[PDB]
Amino acid sequence: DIVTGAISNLIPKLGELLTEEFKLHKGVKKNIEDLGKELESMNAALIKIGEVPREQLDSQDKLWADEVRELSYVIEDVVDKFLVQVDGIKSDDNNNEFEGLMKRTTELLKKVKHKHGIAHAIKDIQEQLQFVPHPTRTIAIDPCLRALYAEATELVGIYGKRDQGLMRLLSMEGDDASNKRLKKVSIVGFGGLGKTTLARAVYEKIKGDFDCRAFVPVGQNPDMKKVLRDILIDLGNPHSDLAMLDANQLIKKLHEFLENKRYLVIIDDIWDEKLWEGINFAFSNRNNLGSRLITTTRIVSVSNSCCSSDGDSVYQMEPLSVDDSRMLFYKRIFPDENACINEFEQVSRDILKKCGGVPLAIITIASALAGDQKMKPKCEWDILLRSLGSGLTEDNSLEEMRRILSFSYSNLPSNLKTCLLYLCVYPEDSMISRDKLIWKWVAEGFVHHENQGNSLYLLGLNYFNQLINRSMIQPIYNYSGEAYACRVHDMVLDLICNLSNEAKFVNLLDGTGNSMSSQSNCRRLSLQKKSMSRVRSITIFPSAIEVMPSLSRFDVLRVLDLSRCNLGENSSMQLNLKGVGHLTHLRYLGLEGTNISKLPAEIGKLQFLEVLDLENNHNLKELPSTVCNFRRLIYLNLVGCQVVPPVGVLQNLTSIEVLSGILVSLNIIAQELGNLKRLRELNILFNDGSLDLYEGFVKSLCNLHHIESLIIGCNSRETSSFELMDLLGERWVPPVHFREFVSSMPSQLSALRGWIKRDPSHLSNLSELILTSVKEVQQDDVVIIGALSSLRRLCIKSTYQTQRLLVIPADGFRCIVGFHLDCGSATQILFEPGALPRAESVVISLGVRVAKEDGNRGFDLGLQGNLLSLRRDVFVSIYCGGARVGEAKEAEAAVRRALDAHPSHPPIYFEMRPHIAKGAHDDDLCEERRR
Amino acid sequence: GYITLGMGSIHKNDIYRVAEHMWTIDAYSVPSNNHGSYPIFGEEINGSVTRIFPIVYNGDDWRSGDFYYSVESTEDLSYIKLRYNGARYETCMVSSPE
Repeated sequence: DIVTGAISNLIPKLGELLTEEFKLHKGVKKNIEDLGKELESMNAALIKIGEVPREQLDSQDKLWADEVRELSYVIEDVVDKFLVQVDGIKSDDNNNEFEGLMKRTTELLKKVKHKHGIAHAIKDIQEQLQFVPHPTRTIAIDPCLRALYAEATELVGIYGKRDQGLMRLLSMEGDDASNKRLKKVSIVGFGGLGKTTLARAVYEKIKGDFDCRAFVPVGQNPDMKKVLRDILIDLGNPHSDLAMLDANQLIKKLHEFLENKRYLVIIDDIWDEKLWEGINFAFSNRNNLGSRLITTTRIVSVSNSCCSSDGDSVYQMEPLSVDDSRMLFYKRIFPDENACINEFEQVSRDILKKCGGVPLAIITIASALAGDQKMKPKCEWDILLRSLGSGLTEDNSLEEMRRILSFSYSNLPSNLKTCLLYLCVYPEDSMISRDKLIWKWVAEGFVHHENQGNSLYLLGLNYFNQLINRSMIQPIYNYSGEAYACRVHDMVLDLICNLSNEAKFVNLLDGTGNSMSSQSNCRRLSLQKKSMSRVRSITIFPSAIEVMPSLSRFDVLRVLDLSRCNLGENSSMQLNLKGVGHLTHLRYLGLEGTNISKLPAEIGKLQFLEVLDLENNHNLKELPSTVCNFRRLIYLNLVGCQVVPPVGVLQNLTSIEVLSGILVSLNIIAQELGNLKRLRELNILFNDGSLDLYEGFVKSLCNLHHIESLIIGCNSRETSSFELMDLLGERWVPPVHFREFVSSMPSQLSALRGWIKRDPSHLSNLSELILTSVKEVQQDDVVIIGALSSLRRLCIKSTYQTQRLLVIPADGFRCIVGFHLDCGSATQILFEPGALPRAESVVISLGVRVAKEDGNRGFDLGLQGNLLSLRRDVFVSIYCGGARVGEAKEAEAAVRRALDAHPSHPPIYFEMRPHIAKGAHDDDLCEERRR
Repeated sequence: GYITLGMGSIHKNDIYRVAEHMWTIDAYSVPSNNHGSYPIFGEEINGSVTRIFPIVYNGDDWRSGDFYYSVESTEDLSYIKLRYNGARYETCMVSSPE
């Protein structure tokens, strides 16, 4: 948990300080020697005491609430001071004061454990207790996960749109006295049964029989001002501007619109219980016309208060069968074969009767069994079993299903608990980029620095995959099948928020501030619309800029985020960066998207930064002439900014692992490029070109043995030079784990063939290859590219083409998701039957051919009974090359005929580049030339 | 003279040139880090076809990288829309030049 996590990282930290700094001072080292032994004993003792819950430690837990948690901060306040400031100010006497508190804590551990009844594990501690950037790829996202979520979203559709019973209870069958009375029916269900989708079917299919209609969500806002404003928009029709209104007058406000009007409104996604009565009061008593009010809710007890009157009815979605539920469960664990555990298999299914077999509870328990492989005997049958309530009809509220999500939370291994809790600072249903989140975990320090000298980013990536693995965060895929964003489930957000506000880990401001002081310590604040010197993490979203204090009043701050905000050089907040000097502890200064005028001259005085993200700033032109003390930074992103690097300012920056967006002038590419031995990703832009510049770039790149991503581009309009690509292919050899290669410069595939037969370890990690200026694509070139075992995205263009045809072999391209071969007028493309097993999108061009078949034939590609896995659009160009319009029109129809019996029905598009679209005369007598 | 959306503001006299230049370049010619190659054909309104091409926050042209804005238009500068991926989809209509 939090108490052990915050302290478990200081032991390696101060151990490194002894190795790096404290070895110089013999007197201090002896004092820190006492500090080291007590910390090793104390934190390990807390782990042993960690079996006992925090709240039972009245002496200790309240002491975090008073001293220890602040002691873990004031120590960290001087630990970060030890490196530079204490090295200059010599604040040794502070250590004597603190070690006394730990000595009392050591005495407390001897006493508190003895008094509370815990085993005396202080003297028992002596008896019982006692280079490479890639440490270990812990896990990748399970391939079976993508298909499992696909079926679940498709399964909810079938189990939706079954409102035959729902229509029966609507009482809208004919004419009756009961039909003339008000009948407000409420529907309730679990979190995932899919009643929200179903409620639309009645709304759409009943439009004709009803004069007016309405549908507006409520969300997780327990307020009446928002819902009344939303309701009045579409009562039966728009009613002009009614923003300035009161809740009390809503009785009259709805009176002037529906005093005797047949009203049909639907309110969905509500967590409020008394709202039903309030609108009912505004709807008066039962009328004599006949109207229906349908409301859905995920909380039965809330809906019970909403639906507790005579005539009203409750309708809930059934559990997902007993046979169809096994499909969503047996796929995640045993993809191929299993006949060993069936009694435990079946009895674990019946456990879900507490919810009945709802989709959310099935995935959360199932995936906890297998993280990367199968597991030992479960033993879960003795903990949760059946005795945990019975929510078929009465415990289905936040009494039983909450416990199921709570059980999986406590089985997460150690450090993942603190990482998951941090996601509370984001709003509902937000988009969380993978790169931004991981680079923030490192800044605060939630990744244990294991193996002493490995990249923190890779270890952080391992944590994110494991969270994706079980159930905690839902992936959002992209082209070539990768997870570049994540989402949090609705109910899981509730569990995180309640657990976070109990331990006061993160404070969320609703928009008016929180009265937290003294005992209610403010530690990490998230802002979504004195005595605050103890804050150490502030985050602002681009809707609450108007409410923020100046930057001067901060002294221990660590993380400052202003992404997408309006800091810039506009508005009326006086938000100039001047005054950033008194912030000599920062670890994350993210000015992601503000219109920054000039970087402050004192920015270099903060010799502790690790990440600096200027993701987009058009008017930024120069870095300050003081960036030479930053020897602890890993991130530097400069894309979207036209900045010229100063001379001799980049050499002593020897901590980089990623650099995105720079230029080259004379020798910066050689004098101060090979020294950075820790660089892993490189993104560069070239302005001019000559042999005295490319030679320097190639020589430096040979000394970077730990590079895995490379991107090269050109800025000048003229690109007649072929020098850069040919020089790179003759000397440089790729490393063992090279991943990405993107280039827009003119290139040749003879150079790529050279790298293949030079590397001792053949290219087995190059997952992408983007080339937009290739000249020649020969038959021997396609086979070599098709033999790579990890390629996932290819895009090659062609110019000055001189070959007549190309074929894609059946035994070849294997893990390809995107194919973008678009050679010119020549090179008729003929796909080998039954190829590209996993392709999801293709683009292919064809031309006039001729001289290929003796007789006049319709233009035929290979597409009949081929590409059995297409999902998204398919694109085929068309080139005339001085041909007949009738032939071109035939080519358009011929291609569309083949992809019509495809048993997936993907969309098909076409585009005629020479723009044949004209007055449309068939006997056009040739159209144009290649231009 | 602006168009407001989820979190940004784009000056009106720049969306027009993006809607026009996208009908002179080739189709599926500019690759992207995510999503795919652009411009992409869209659904049909009042006949003809539509195209989509990304735009940047300030309003300049987009060459490569990542984007969260898009412009969809027809080949008359009559039906024009602004698209925002961001947190959630949000669509606004664009008036026509006169």
